[PDB]
Amino acid sequence: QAVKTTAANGDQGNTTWQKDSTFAERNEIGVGNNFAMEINLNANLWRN
Amino acid sequence: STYFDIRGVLDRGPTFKPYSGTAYNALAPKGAPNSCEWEQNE
Repeated sequence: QAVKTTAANGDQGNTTWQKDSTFAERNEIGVGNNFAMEINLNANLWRN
Repeated sequence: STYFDIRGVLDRGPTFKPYSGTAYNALAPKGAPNSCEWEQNE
């Protein structure tokens, strides 16, 4: 979910209202490297 | 021995493509989008 800087009197960067007033509430976002499945190719061909 | 010599300019045109396949994110999954965001109703 999303937010916005509060009145910012001091140390209020994470101190946040809900910005999702302009956004959705369950927006999809990924983390880190994407899923992967390694497979070697040439040796497999030669073996075949 | 004799033969003509000609030098000049040419423009191949905007419908030229010398290579097969494609040359921008070649290994990109054929359908995967990229980072984006889009509008929607309430």
